[PDB]
Amino acid sequence: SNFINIHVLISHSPSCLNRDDMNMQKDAIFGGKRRVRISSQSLKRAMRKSGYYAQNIGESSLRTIHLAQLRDVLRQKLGERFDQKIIDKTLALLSGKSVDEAEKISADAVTPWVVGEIAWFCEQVAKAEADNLDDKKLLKVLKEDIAAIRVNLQQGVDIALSGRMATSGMMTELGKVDGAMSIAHAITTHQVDSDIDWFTAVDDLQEQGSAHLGTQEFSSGVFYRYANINLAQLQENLGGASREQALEIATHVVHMLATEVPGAKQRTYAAFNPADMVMVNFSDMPLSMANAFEKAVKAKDGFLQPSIQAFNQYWDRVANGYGLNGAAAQFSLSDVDPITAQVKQMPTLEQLKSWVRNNGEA
Amino acid sequence: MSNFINIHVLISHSPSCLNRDDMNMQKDAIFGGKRRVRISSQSLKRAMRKSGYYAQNIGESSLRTIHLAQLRDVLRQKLGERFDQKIIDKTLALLSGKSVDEAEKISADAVTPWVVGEIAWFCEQVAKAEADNLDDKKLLKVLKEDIAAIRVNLQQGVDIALSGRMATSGMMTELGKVDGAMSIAHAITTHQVDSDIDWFTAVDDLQEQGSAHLGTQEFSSGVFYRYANINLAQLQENLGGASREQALEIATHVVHMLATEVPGAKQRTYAAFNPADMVMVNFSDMPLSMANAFEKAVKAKDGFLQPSIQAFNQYWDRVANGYGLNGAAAQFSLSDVDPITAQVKQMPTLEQLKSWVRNNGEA
Amino acid sequence: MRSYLILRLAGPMQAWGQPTFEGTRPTGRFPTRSGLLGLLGACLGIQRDDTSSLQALSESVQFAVRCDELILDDRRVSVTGLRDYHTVLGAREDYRGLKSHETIQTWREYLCDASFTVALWLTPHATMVISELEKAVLKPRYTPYLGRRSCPLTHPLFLGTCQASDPQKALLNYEPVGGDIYSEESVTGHHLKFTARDEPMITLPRQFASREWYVIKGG
Amino acid sequence: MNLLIDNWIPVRPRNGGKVQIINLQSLYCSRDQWRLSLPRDDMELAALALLVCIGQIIAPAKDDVEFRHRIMNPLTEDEFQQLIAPWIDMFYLNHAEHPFMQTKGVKANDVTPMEKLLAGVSGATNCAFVNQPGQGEALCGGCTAIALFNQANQAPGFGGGFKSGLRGGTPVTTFVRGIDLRSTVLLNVLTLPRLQKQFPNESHTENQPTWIKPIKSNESIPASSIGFVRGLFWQPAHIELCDPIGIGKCSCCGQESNLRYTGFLKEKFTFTVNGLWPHPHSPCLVTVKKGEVEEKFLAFTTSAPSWTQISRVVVDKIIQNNGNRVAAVVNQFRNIAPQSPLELIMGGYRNNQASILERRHDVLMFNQGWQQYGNVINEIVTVGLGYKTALRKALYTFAEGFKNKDFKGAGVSVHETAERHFYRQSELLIPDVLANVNFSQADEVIADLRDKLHQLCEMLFNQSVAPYAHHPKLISTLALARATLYKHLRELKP
Ligand SMILES: [Zn+2]
Repeated sequence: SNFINIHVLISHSPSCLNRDDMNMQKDAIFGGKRRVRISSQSLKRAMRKSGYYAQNIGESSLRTIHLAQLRDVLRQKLGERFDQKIIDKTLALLSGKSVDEAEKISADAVTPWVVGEIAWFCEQVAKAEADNLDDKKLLKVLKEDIAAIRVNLQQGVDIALSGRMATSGMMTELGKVDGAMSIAHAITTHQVDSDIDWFTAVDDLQEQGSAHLGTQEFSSGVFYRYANINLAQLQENLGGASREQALEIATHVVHMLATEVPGAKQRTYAAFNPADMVMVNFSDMPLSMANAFEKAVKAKDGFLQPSIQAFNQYWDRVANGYGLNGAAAQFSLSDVDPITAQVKQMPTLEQLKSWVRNNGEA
Repeated sequence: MSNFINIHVLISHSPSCLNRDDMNMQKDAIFGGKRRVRISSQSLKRAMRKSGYYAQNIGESSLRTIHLAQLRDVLRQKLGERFDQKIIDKTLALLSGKSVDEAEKISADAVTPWVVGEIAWFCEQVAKAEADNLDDKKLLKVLKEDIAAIRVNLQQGVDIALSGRMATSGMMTELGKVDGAMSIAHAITTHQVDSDIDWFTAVDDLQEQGSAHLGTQEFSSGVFYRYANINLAQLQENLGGASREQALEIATHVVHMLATEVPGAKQRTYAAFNPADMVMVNFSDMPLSMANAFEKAVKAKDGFLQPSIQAFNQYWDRVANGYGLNGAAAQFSLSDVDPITAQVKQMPTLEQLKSWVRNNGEA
Repeated sequence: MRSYLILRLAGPMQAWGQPTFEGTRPTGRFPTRSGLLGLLGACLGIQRDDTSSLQALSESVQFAVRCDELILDDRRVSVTGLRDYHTVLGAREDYRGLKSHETIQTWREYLCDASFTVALWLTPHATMVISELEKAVLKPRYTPYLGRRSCPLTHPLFLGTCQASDPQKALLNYEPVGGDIYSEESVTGHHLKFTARDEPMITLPRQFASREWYVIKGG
Repeated sequence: MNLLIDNWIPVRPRNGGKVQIINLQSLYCSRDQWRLSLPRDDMELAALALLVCIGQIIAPAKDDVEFRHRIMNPLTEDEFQQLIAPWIDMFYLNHAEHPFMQTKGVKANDVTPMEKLLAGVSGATNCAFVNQPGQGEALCGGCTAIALFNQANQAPGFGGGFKSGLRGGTPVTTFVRGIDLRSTVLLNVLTLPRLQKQFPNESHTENQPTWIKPIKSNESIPASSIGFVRGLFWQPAHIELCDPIGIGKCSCCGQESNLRYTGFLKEKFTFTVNGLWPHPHSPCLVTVKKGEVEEKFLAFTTSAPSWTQISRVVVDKIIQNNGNRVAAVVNQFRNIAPQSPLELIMGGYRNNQASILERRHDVLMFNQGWQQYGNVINEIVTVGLGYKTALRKALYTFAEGFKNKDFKGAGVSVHETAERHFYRQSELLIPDVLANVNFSQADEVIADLRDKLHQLCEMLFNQSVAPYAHHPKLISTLALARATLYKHLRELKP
């Protein structure tokens, strides 16, 4: 199926992984009950800026888009709008190597935002040939733009998976790169009792002494992270692109969701906790399992176990009713298991990632 | 796995009050839907900085204050035989942003950690203004280039290299920003606690024995779980590109302090001077806290200690196997136990554990 | 006897646009036409560049939205708003260069706990059939959200298909009855209008034009 | 193109329509109902403000009967041509000597894009990140006239050595609305006797526009010296429109135009006006201190809902020793049509130094009887605000604590996030009823309103306090906080 669904249950020790403009924990009302929230942007930044991301995605083999490979295709997709000479000029200004010189490796498909940007460049060099400013004169005024696209042509997977970088030299409407993974707001499965740390600041030269007072809200809790991956869009933005590679990226996303945590007040509260549960399932449509905790989970022996239980019990009755189909696998650290099979039980996270990498086949 | 070093400590305390509220109540925090007694991480940090062990093995701690009117006198006393008072005044004035008036009391924006070494260094660097006069902003731009040279002087700090500092005013806002390098959590009990209350009186030798209204002091015993984490690379950077081995030595000092040091709150009257019953250290590519081992509040079988150790070991096994972590992992325990599994090497003494750390987990 | 496609929008948080050129980005109590058109557009795989398919989709279909109040443990849970303090580091100073600000701030209102049942039908000038829309919302090509990518679904889009004369009569067949309805088709005995600037000016990106809902109130 | 004789007005038919471009003639003399059509509400409001200004400049009504007649029945082309003829030479966008709201002879080292005139698009740092680009690329003559007037009146720019006026920064406009654009413009025109009354012509008053007769630099202009013509079309911007370009799509209008503008030239011009000039389009507030009297025009200051402003918008208070004064247009309308329900459109910006934080364009419905029984309206407003302040005070007390008997406070700011909830739930209750009450006999509606707001305050209080109500330290405080809450809530009942 086209969509990959990632569901994570992770418990956090007393901390404050996300603040508002008034130094208070971000929250969200769910089921009429207040839940502590970790914004999706915080999670997605925590992933995108992580070292694992930089290793497996920042330095992927498919990060570099060679324009010389896209010679023919760009000529037939923009042949309706521009002349061939203009296109060749643009590629010669961007690469910047003129010769053709067929690489003996001419691509079949092209990434959309690429044709979107180089089309803009074609327009610019067209009106530049009409004015007419010579190649050097115009290359002087297009320096920032040319460099701007040159750095983007070396970060294919990053843009394809996370989107453009909030300050990429993109202009055209096609330059607005979304996806390919969608990260949801992480909310607590339960109603949270927020604590207020009441601290002071000791002056070593007047320890008598007038104390510098302060407060800071913190709370522990079991969070439910959800994310999804659009494989078709990931293949299109790397176009490319074989499905297996997209799966290989999806594994990285799974791992990052299972491990990465925002760095807010981690120097003083240190909530470096790993995910206690993570399930992956393929589907024709993305679905969050948030309504499993629509009715606020109440603690029997902690919040974690009844959260796992609530999740599984929800998946049992709800899964088949909705269009979930198959296939699904779950990696957890504690029984019970969902009574329903067709959800393979994985002992380790690496086995789960390997399961994802093989398109969910056993 | 060898950038982050993770320190886990299980330590049981006899009846005490190691950290108080604004109503003089025991600091607490709710974990797993159960109340846990809490010790502030700031409290642990300061307890370390002002400890005798720190003074013996690491050096002098930073001096945190807002009173620049006293600080100028201190700096004039400790640096007067090396520099001129005007130069010192201009130095402190440049760093803080305030002006040294020779007045009685002038304050800074907030509490600031000052180390006398880097201040002396700044006196040497501002003595270059006695040379061919550079504008103060010029000198600033010069100092901006080599920050490492400033961080070398932070080896007389370390607690700043470990816990970091933030400046709002002066030249320190652009030169003194230290980020890393030690992440420590609030010590919480592994179990649910119902705090007891000491109902005390005060006998008046000129009136008593007579009637009196009583006072209250909330106290409790409990098995606390301390967690710390050191980013070695960030520490090396914070010390001006110091060697890794040095950072590991400092790390071992941190281990020892986290295992032995107890905040001095209410110790004259309650005296909970208890050593740690377990200290595990493991190297990893990514920080890892074992707090979720007590997400389900441990229940007492033969005390809270043994089931705490047991729960810790079980959860460590589960996480380690589940996420395929491979240390570099060593555990030190006082009690006889059934812990496992290879290769989380068992160390009979604490010093052998520290030695195991100094040799980068290979020992 | 029109054919109706019945969808459900059921995220834990939702966001539906309102007129804004500032950082504060507000929402309404129910989905907007631009929102639903962007939704179906996403499902069908319509890119932002081709004005053709956008125009065709917009002219082709019409909507009716019912607000489903939540009931759990025989208790009513009314809808509520959120104000997310949402910052950006390294945001665009200019549209062309690579120069950036250290930090910019935006405020984004969200909608919890909201659920909606939406019935859509074909216009007479239709360029497609309801079957294509069904097949599209059953197997989308782009990720569907409501209406920010941060907000996922907890119930599948496709709820059902029906035959009916009125959109109200079409909505009555499905379980959460009694909610207010905002449609683009009028029903007898119902008067009130509701003005909103939610019809996307497709020829000119990215701005909107004024339109009005017909309001139906049940019980 | 000229504003009076040429087609610049963008409209669409009431029931259903494709947008068309109209001249003021066809709008004035035609039976068919037109409605404004622009992608931006503030630009529609600005447009309608311009139309009201020009309409008041050309055709002040002799009496109330002529007024009503003009509303229901249009004019003939010859009467129109007769009335506009003395003004035709004043409204040329591009002119030799006196252009429309511009200034020949501007010196600037660079050209400013049209984005600066479009309010909101390029005002702040986040704008570049969150907004669509190229909206100021090319603009029609019409929407540039509209942009210019809007910048002169309701926009806050440009800061620096630039001044706004005459009302001030971000004034709020209040216009009576009708079934049709024509009827709306005419409804907001001041009849000749009332026009003469509000603007005593006495005088030493110059009555020529800023472009006909220019302003002198650093001049001290007494408010009363300004003509009702000079005041309405007052522009302190001191800018010129750069030369136009050819035929193409307009970036903001979306329509095709024969001429488009791609930039303008600006330059600093500073002066001071001594006093308050009575603008008919906006309400003003009278404050006493205490001692000296200060009158200043209504401007949005907070994110609070529009109903909170209602009492200031449709209720005159002359209880100085701190009254407030409704706009002249509304004051006229209540006299001309006492039996009619009101549909008031009001708009404005919120400002931080030539950047927009918020834009509001609301349309408020009042039922028949709003002219009389103003105290009912004022009562509803004060009730809502009263419950608001009750909740906020209670939560603030829960936050800071009570020092005297050593009650510790929470240390968190919950009042601000709860006030937003209260406001969100209040927008559903107060405007809705206020639109549909029989003011003569509807105090029981105010009573059920009190009940609903009371329950709302209880619920929101308990909800906001809930996550912190597990520590006795804070429970002891919330006892007293709740006590004060019920004290205030008790004080809200009649
Ligand atoms: Zn236009």
